[PDB]
Amino acid sequence: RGKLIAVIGDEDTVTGFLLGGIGELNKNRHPNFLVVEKDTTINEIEDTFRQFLNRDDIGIILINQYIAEMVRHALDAHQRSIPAVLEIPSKEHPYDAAKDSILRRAKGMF
Amino acid sequence: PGGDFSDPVTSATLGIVQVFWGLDKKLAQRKHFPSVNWLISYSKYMRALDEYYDKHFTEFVPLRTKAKEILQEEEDLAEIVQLLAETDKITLEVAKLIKDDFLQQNGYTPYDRFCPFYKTVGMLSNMISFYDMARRAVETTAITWSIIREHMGEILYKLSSMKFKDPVKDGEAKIKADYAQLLEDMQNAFRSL
Amino acid sequence: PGGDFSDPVTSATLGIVQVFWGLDKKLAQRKHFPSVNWLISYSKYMRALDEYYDKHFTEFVPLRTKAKEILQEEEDLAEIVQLVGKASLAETDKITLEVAKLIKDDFLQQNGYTPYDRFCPFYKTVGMLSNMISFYDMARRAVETTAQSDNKITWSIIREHMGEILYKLSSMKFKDPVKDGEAKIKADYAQLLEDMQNAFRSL
Amino acid sequence: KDRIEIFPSRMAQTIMKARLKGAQTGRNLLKKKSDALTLRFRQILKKIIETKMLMGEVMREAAFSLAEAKFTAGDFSTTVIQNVNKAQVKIRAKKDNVAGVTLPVFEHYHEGTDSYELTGLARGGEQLAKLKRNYAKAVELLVELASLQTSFVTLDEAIKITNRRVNAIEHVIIPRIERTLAYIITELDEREREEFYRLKKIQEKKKI
Repeated sequence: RGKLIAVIGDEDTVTGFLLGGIGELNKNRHPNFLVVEKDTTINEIEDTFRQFLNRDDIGIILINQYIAEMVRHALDAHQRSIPAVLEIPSKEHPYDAAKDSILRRAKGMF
Repeated sequence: PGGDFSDPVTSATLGIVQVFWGLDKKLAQRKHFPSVNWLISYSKYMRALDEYYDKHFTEFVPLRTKAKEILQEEEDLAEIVQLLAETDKITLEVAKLIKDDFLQQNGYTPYDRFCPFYKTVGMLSNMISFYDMARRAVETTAITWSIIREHMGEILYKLSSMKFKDPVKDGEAKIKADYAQLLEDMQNAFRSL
Repeated sequence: PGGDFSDPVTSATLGIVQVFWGLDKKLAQRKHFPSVNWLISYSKYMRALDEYYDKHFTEFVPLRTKAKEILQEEEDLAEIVQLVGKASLAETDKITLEVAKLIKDDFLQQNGYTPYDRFCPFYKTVGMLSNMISFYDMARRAVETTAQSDNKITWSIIREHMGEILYKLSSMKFKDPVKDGEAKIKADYAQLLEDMQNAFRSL
Repeated sequence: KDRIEIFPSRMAQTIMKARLKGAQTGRNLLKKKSDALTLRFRQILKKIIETKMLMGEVMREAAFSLAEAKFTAGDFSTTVIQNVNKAQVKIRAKKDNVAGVTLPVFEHYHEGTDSYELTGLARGGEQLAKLKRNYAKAVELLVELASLQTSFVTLDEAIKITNRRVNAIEHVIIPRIERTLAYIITELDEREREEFYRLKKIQEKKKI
């Protein structure tokens, strides 16, 4: 209820998750998501990420792996409990199995 | 003396005197004259007087023990607080109220110049019944302490201001009635908690 | 005996003398040769000298005062540093810590065996103190002006921007009294002050 | 500073003994609390990587079902992305006070807005329903993992704070107290010895 999950991924992730149960337009007619394409650059990904961070009703952020690598500095610099950022691979992109900050902050793991 | 506990006079005196009361370590409040030092404050006449007490007052019999339990529990937990569950907070705030109201008698004002035993019984019964039905859990019975305080601040002020009922002009009946009304207010607050 | 101040000798002595210079062994163990405990020393002749300064060194009087409060605040903050690490203090606290460090390292340290510091003329001392307090004033003004800005300055930014100036501040005391006129030293100190003002203007 | 400033007296000794006992007990309790927090830290860390493997497997299953639906339908995605009105799954903020500090966790709160009948792209309704189910499971699993790691963050921050406090109490206060006690004992011994010497001298003179 209180929070609305955001998504930042290539077309197949976005269309799959919108049918999945999530996604929303606020009263201001603003997407809580973003479809990335090959033409997308880093700055607007960063801008939307920060806009979501300031948006109180995000809660949980799901982003693709390579997108996270585009704005890795934004993830590492920002440290808070509320914005639960995640990492998911796309269909053609291989499995994500490392370089996750949540594992990095717990260095004592494997 | 400078060496309160280490004075030879004090050591010899504690070997003879049947009933002794003493000041605690010299507190920040130099005017804390009615203090109490649980390390060495004791009596030796409980045995020869309980039979007399039973015929006049009987409510106090467990209350006198419970007050000591509360005070010693606070004394145990205080040093840990200085260096934190809500029940701890209830215990310490009750003990602070007891020290601030039951102790620290004025004497030089009429409203604490003298106190009949019945006035003490009533005020102590109210002050301890506050704790007897607030420690049954973090709630009223099995929220937090801050919630209890925010709910019953006026109650705490009235508990503190019990002291000012002057026995000189107010008879025993009137002070007892005021205390009982305050107890009923506390009960009403407990029901709404 | 034992380095303690409880023996009757010192207790009797302090009851008569008007000015006291306690020496702390810890400073001596870390090679801070003029080992003066500024925290406990006291002089009762602070009065009856204001007029001498009024006619010679009028500017000097508030400078030492300011130095005393910065050291006192450093002492009050030092234990909070000891039990609580850094990164929990405002920028004013950190810059005051740095200024205290600079005061200790340079204004207090004096090596009587070196040719350049075997004796300090008064004008050298007041010039140094003026330079240091001017630095503290400018830095505090810079941080407080940008306190409410979206680009608030931090101690690291200041240190990187003008670290060479900090080296100059540390090294100003390597000047002889002989083979170096007072005018030359004063000119160098004024030039350094002007460089500092330029560095603060550029920000 | 290495010696706490207080004049030697018997009551200084008693007060310092009491403070020593209190500090020792407080250190023990603080170490205990750190131990409990670290136990929880290890326990919730029993599996995030395995939940990550499960996330990957479920995501790939959903992607394969999406590929099948794409074969059946072709160009539903544009229709889906253009028409987004109201969310049918939202998140409830929740708290779990497992220790002295409170941890943030979340719940999969099914708000319940009706789904979208997509009956235009050759109408592979079976494929769309299967896709919706699979992505719903994926969302639930992802919410669970998010709650887990979100609590984990606050947990390890509290742990580091408590460990730092433990070290601070251990390596500073106690040595100072022990040094003060030794100094006090020495000074009292000196006073007693001096008194003994005075008494010896007065007896010596009295022998005449």
